[PDB]
Amino acid sequence: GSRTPMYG
Amino acid sequence: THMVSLPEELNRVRLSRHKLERWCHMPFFAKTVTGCFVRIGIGNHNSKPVYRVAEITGVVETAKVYQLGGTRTNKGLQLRHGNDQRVFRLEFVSNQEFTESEFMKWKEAMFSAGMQLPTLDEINKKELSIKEAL
Repeated sequence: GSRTPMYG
Repeated sequence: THMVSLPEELNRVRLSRHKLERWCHMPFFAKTVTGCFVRIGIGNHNSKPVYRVAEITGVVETAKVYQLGGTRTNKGLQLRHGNDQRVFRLEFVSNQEFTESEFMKWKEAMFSAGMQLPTLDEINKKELSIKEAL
């Protein structure tokens, strides 16, 4: 899939 | 009366990022998503991504408009994890389902916080209301 970005 | 106890159950009211994106300009986005859960990426540990279960308790405004998929938005989700309440941009919502470990962590965090778990019936009713609305 389309990589989930991480908070911070 | 039976309480949620499996990830499969809670996944039923898990909203993916794709859905949030599809719906974020709809007129009753707030009403629909409030009460649903999400798998939220809260950061990295050892350069590995960490995710938590959290409930959506509301929709709020962020400081900046930001890019979300192919659109632009000012919307943030007010999210609850036990007693921890924080606002998150929609971009950090995962499209993957909860793992058992994430679920158990959430359960323990809910107990430690002295929070009531959702009942299976609340879950099923919420899900049903969404499936009917589409």
